[PDB]
Amino acid sequence: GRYIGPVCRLCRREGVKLYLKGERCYSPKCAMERRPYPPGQHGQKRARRPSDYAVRLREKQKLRRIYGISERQFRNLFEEASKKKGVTGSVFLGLLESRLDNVVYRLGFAVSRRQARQLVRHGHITVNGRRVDLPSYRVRPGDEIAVAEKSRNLELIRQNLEAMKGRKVGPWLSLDVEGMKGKFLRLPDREDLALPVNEQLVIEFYSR
Amino acid sequence: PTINQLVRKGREKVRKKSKVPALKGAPFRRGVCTVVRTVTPKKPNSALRKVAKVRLTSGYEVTAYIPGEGHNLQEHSVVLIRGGRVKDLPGVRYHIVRGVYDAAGVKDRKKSRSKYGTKKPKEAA
Amino acid sequence: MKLIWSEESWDDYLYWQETDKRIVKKINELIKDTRRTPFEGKGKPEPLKHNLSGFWSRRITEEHRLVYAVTDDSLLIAACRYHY
Amino acid sequence: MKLIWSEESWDDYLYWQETDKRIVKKINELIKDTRRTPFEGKGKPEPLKHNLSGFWSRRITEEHRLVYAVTDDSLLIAACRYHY
Amino acid sequence: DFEEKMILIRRTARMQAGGRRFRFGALVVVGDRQGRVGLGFGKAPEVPLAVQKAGYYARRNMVEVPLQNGTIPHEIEVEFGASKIVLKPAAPGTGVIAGAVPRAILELAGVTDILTKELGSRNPINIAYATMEALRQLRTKADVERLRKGE
RNA sequence: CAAGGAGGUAAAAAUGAAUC
RNA sequence: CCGAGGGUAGGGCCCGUGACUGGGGCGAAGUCGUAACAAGGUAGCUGUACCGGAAGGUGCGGCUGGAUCACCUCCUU
RNA sequence: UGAAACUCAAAGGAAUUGACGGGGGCCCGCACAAGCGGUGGAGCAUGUGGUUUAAUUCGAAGCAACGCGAAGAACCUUAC
RNA sequence: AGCGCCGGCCAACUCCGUGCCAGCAGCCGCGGUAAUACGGAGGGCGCGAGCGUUACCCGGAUUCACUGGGCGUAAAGGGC
Ligand code: SF4
Ligand SMILES: [Mg+2]
Ligand SMILES: [Mg+2]
Ligand SMILES: [Mg+2]
Ligand SMILES: [Mg+2]
Ligand SMILES: [Mg+2]
Ligand SMILES: [Mg+2]
Ligand SMILES: [Mg+2]
Ligand SMILES: [Mg+2]
Ligand SMILES: [Mg+2]
Ligand SMILES: [Mg+2]
Ligand SMILES: [Mg+2]
Ligand SMILES: [Mg+2]
Ligand SMILES: [Mg+2]
Ligand SMILES: [Mg+2]
Ligand SMILES: [Mg+2]
Ligand SMILES: [Mg+2]
Ligand SMILES: [Mg+2]
Ligand SMILES: [Mg+2]
Ligand SMILES: [Mg+2]
Ligand SMILES: [Mg+2]
Ligand SMILES: [Mg+2]
Ligand SMILES: [Mg+2]
Ligand SMILES: [Mg+2]
Ligand SMILES: [Mg+2]
Ligand SMILES: [Mg+2]
Ligand SMILES: [Mg+2]
Ligand SMILES: [Mg+2]
Ligand SMILES: [Mg+2]
Ligand SMILES: [Mg+2]
Ligand SMILES: [Mg+2]
Ligand SMILES: [Mg+2]
Repeated sequence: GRYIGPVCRLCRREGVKLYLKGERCYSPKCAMERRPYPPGQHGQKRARRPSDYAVRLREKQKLRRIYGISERQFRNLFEEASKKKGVTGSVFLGLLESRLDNVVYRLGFAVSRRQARQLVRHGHITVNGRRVDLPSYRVRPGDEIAVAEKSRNLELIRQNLEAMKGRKVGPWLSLDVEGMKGKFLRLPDREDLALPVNEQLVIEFYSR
Repeated sequence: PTINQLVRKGREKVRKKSKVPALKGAPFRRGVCTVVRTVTPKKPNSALRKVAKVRLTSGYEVTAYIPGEGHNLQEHSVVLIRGGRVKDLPGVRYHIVRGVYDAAGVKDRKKSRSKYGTKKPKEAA
Repeated sequence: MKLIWSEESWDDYLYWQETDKRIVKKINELIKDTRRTPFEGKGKPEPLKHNLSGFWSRRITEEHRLVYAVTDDSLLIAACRYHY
Repeated sequence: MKLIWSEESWDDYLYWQETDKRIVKKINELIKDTRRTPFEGKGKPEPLKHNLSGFWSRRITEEHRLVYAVTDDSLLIAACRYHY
Repeated sequence: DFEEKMILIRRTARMQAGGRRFRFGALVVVGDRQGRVGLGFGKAPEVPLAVQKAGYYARRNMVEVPLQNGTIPHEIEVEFGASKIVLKPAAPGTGVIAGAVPRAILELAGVTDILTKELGSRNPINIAYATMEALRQLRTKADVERLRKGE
């Protein structure tokens, strides 16, 4: 399946923290506030100037490791975004943000995308009345993302909704903390999200 | 050239030539060894490269290379001709894949064992 | 096949035994391969010309050359030390 | 003169070389003595008879024998290891 | 203020009685990603001396880049000796599709998206000079109508 | 004052050593 | 009558194979000589012809992909 | 008219810096020539190659190694 | 949870073994004592229910040039 293992090593190889754990990332033990140098035995060595292919590869791997996805689905979403009307970068970022586990993470039902993927896969997420245990469901505008009725109590989810109570959600989303539901208003614009990735390097990387 | 020249004579295609005739359009060919020995390499190199003349199912009798460290190949061993040439060996344009009918894999190898056909060792884990 | 050791060749080899063992290991293998295939094999053998005409040179090290000659029954070792 | 080693004799010289260091040094002491004086020297020079006539023996140890034949231009070492 | 990027660092040679005598060459491109780019080629017996002299020459020889929101206005084909480069405008959102030298040149000039191709000889010095001459020959609708007005 | 248009030229002295 | 095929004789094209034989290529340096590259020690190359262990030599003609860079002979101070 | 098998990892064009010429022009150095005194011949000293020898410890190898490391080997030195 | 790679193209580096051997290899090429290029280890990179290899087709190849090449000396003006 997806990448299972050391995560701070991925956060450390890219040299930019990208929030893959949640509470640990906001904590002072973020592993980059202690050791902000790439992994391996040769991490503290001389920084050799990377080539043009290295920059685009690091860039692509950073964006792919942000959402925790495999190269199969990532390139498939890129191929669907390139052969579609509009700017190929913003539609790629919008198709990536329309993934169900990503919107569940944005709504605050989980503190991490892997946690949100586990919550979707376990049927704790309900989309428009019926539950959806697919972490790759492309959420369309107007869908009501909620929590199932058997999964209402859940000691974990109550602390997550209580911690999300106060934080505002993005402009393309709505949130009813007391109602345990949310709505996908529209597709996120390029200015709405401020990911630490230059999408142009990603598009010119795949165009071999 | 002029257009009338192009209408009269046209353009010739490229009609490329296969470098692996013995395979006869097959990815692999079974073959029986007949001579197994060691040969000396070409111009800027010295070694003892282990080759084997193979009489294979297409009626052809061609040399092949034996990669890895050591082998169990004799005058009547049935092997499989992979293809691909060895630069420093003349007349050797083929390879013998290991882990096959009688070409056992290389023992004790642990890094690149998909090549050379070595099973996964289990230090019981 | 009968190994013929010259006055100089025997001394050169003798000096290495009390000096460097690896060189001996290399010469022994070259001699082992030479009796099997006198003109092709290890040390990239090539026929020598006008100064040592009728002789063959097998590299021990990038500077040490094992100079030898072949007969139907014997192998004469001219030298195993220095450059020819 | 020169050194001539038989295929069995060379294997015995090498077998000792990879097995016992004391023996090879002793072997070298004998051969050197031969060259200066072939019928004189260490090893109790004693000649063989009947079918081994023309071959002289010296004893490296109580068991092993260095059998040799001397010529004006060469020395012929037959063995330097008494096979069981 | 000006981004200085090196692309070609080569080692030449000069024969003299005794052996080879080296001298280094450096090809750098300077830009600001706002429509101003320069190219330089320096020769010095040491690498940083070569890059410093090349950057000093690159700041001297510059040219305007009439960008049109994300790219060049029209297409152009410029042959510099045996090297030929073809520039083409692209829609917003494709990326810099170029080789080693043109991506480094048009990237510092401010081009977001472009469609190029290296033809003929692929010498990085001549491809660079061809790219600079091709960017120099770029004209906009205001310029073309300024030449075709009559006065 | 300068040079062109033309014209007859050494020899008997050969080879290269094997870490590209 | 035609007719599948069978048989007889004579051809045409292609493939494998053959004592022996001709050159080609590889095996970093076997023998013989010095042809070409510096006027390469007789400028070189070439078509042809003859000859010679061999590169090649010579005859006839041709070419610049060579030579007027100094005395000393034919015509000018 | 006009291929193929096989083989090679290149074959090439122009131009640059060098090196070389039994190419040229200009010009130096006991380089030649002019003129002395020598070595190679003899005896001996010293060093080296070779061979001998238990060991003859090692290095230096055209010019630019060879009375050179020794501006000082009877045992010391000294490494055989 | 497995597979390929970690000289350059090509993202990814140290130690030990080895010593023009054993071996790598698509090209340039690496190995005749410290081998980031062989074998192993640690570590890293790329993918992941797969990862590599082989064969074939297209691409790169504007090296059959309609788009889109050339013929003084590089292959190429036919002797007229
Ligand atoms: S704590 Fe979060 S941000 Fe920090 S290294 Fe780990 S995953 Fe990255
Ligand atoms: Mg669900
Ligand atoms: Mg080699
Ligand atoms: Mg042109
Ligand atoms: Mg002569
Ligand atoms: Mg000769
Ligand atoms: Mg009939
Ligand atoms: Mg000549
Ligand atoms: Mg000549
Ligand atoms: Mg003549
Ligand atoms: Mg003629
Ligand atoms: Mg004649
Ligand atoms: Mg003539
Ligand atoms: Mg003519
Ligand atoms: Mg004089
Ligand atoms: Mg005298
Ligand atoms: Mg010494
Ligand atoms: Mg790979
Ligand atoms: Mg790299
Ligand atoms: Mg490998
Ligand atoms: Mg070692
Ligand atoms: Mg090592
Ligand atoms: Mg490799
Ligand atoms: Mg390795
Ligand atoms: Mg799958
Ligand atoms: Mg094409
Ligand atoms: Mg055309
Ligand atoms: Mg062409
Ligand atoms: Mg020509
Ligand atoms: Mg031509
Ligand atoms: Mg004509
Ligand atoms: Mg004609």
